[PDB]
Amino acid sequence: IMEIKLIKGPKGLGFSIAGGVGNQHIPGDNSIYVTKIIEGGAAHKDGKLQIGDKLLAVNNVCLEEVTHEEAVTALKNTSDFVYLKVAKPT
Amino acid sequence: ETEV
Repeated sequence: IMEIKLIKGPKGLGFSIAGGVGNQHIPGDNSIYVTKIIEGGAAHKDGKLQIGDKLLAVNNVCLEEVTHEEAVTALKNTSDFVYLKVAKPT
Repeated sequence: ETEV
């Protein structure tokens, strides 16, 4: 479980998600999952966000049991400052 | 799947 404070840039936040209610990235599991950390991007520069991490929440917006479009909205309707709640698998 |  982690906190990631980030600054979105030219290429966005610099990573790609999957999952959510009705679009299960793993069977019987609607979590949002980071699937691709973009080379030389804000997250890749920050270095915390790893592949297979679970976005629990984005600033104030909780991504637990949300639709994919709901998740992507939340990650796309955000200023240059974004806080992230993630869960690092173990 | 979706880039942000």
